Amino acid sequence: VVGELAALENEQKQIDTRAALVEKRLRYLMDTGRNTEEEEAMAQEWFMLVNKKNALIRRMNQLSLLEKEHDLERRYELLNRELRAMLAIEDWQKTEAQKRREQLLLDELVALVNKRDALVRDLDAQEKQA
Amino acid sequence: TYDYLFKLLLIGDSGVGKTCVLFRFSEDAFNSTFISTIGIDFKIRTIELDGKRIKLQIWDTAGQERFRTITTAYYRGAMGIMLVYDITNEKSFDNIRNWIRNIEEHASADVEKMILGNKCDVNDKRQVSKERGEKLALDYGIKFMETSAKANINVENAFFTLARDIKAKMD
Ligand SMILES: Nc1nc2c(ncn2[C@@H]2O[C@H](COP(=O)(O)OP(=O)(O)NP(=O)(O)O)[C@@H](O)[C@H]2O)c(=O)[nH]1
Ligand SMILES: [Mg+2]
Repeated sequence: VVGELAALENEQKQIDTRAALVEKRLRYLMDTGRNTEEEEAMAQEWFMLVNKKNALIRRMNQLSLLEKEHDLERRYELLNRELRAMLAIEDWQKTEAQKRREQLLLDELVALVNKRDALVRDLDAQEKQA
Repeated sequence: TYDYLFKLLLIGDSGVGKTCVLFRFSEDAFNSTFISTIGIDFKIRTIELDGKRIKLQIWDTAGQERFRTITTAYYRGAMGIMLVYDITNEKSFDNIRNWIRNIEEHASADVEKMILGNKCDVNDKRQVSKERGEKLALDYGIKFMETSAKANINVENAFFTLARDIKAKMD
């Protein structure tokens, strides 16, 4: 379902490519006074393109944040299951290289939870706005 | 769209049912298998409360002393903490005093606390009477609830309470 994200990023550049032209055409009038009718038409559409662009960036932002979360969750879930199997083995049985790598993995599991907690602070960031 | 963000914390001895309480409340699930928590984790459930939506971030801690240092690092962020014991395990109840120490030593002074006597479905093995639970919590000025994650007794109550209690400092 993440393909929608990529569909949106191509949409955005098309918006930005057309807004690019419109903005130069709208600023082309105005810096002259060449036409002020055609001009409001341009101003009408520029404004339309601007929060079409903004609506989309907001939807993209939430989609990306969702994707990173599902990613982190599944990485956490798999590393948790993994180290459950590892810690379940007695310590007198493993090389020390592996007791030390277990500690590294433990630290890794904690970093993942913190990365997840970062997205939470990130998500309520983007939601103070509307 | 959500309105609020409250960070909660579960602490207590290994085996008292912190994860099951959290899973009941978050996933409406219950595991009979004892799968010990490694270090620290959290879940989010956004609830509908008093005409108003609130997202709760609830941190679940490993009860084993092996992870004690890791877990204590997460205390200062909590807006509210559940101290959990097992009503079928006298020793876990005895340890509530120690866990009260770590809260007051490492959380915010205004952090809101709540003791849960979990596994209140298990009558034949009750080692801690509700009256001994209720009066300990009165003694600490702490709210008290007996819960069962298994029977889904007072879990929603427990968190919905702790959160209305948080909200109440607003308003
Ligand atoms: N009968 C009953 N058993 C419960 C209840 N809550 C948890 N248990 C059981 O008690 C065991 C431990 O629960 P768990 O939630 O993993 O405990 P924990 O406090 O998170 N342990 P840890 O700190 O090691 O991660 C499990 O076998 C679980 O099914 C309850 O309300 N009633
Ligand atoms: Mg647990």
